Amino acid sequence: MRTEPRPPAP
Amino acid sequence: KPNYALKFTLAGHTKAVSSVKFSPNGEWLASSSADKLIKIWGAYDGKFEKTISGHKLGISDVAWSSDSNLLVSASDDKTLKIWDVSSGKCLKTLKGHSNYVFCCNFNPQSNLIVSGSFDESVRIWDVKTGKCLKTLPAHSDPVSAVHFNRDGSLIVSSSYDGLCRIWDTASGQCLKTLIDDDNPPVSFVKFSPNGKYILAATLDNTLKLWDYSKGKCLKTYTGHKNEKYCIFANFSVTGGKWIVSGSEDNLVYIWNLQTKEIVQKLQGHTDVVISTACHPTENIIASAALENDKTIKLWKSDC
Repeated sequence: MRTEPRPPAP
Repeated sequence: KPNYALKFTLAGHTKAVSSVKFSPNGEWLASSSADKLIKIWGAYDGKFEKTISGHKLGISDVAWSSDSNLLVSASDDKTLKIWDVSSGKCLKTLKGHSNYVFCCNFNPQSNLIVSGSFDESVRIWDVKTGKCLKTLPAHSDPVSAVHFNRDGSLIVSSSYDGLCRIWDTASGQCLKTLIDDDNPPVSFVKFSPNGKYILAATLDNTLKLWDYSKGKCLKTYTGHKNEKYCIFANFSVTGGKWIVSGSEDNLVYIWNLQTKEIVQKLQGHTDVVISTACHPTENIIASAALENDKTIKLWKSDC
């Protein structure tokens, strides 16, 4: 879902 | 500078809203949501019109046909659905993607639909038959956005792989790959109204306007927050020429396209503003927010 976040790269 | 002010707050999606879009005839706003539903609202009065249901999982995007009669929706159930808005009927279910369908759009003639998916492909569909006409090996990571140019001869796609690509609609050939230093994930892309430029969002809090043919960045827009979500962006053209975007600090941002200065920030959503849309003939903006808010807002300016 677009409504769920993409964990930013560490 | 514009003076957008809040006019209506539209409530009743039960989960995060994913995408809002105005009908080309200016009469309606369509919204899609993680609640698996599409809702239709009056574009000028915010009045709830109807709910359209059928997807089995949440919906990440929705788009109108050019005659304002049909919608297409992109769902985590791995399909797209074509809808007759006035009857609510599902005319076709587009099957073929192997993972979430994330983004969609009709071409201007509205005989084609383009979709992008977490399966890393872009697909071109025949509206009338529902058949997939082409599968493009577009990207090496999820496809975040797909959009046709003004005459439908080109498609632009964006991806977490850091690339924006331009495709020939007729042949399926990749005509351009746009590269920017460090290849930050691209979260959104769309042609400018004249089809000469593309506006691209990257997950480094940046929006850029590119002359894709020459591979030259003409403008850069910053000040907002965008590091985790695929937030829509827009060209506002009914009044002054602005760039409009949502933001992860719960605000709607508006920039002067040429100067790149922020000319307005719209406040009062309580979660990330995932989607913004600009009315085709009036100075109206729609915005939508995520789970902790779930409302859509309509704002109006005199210029």
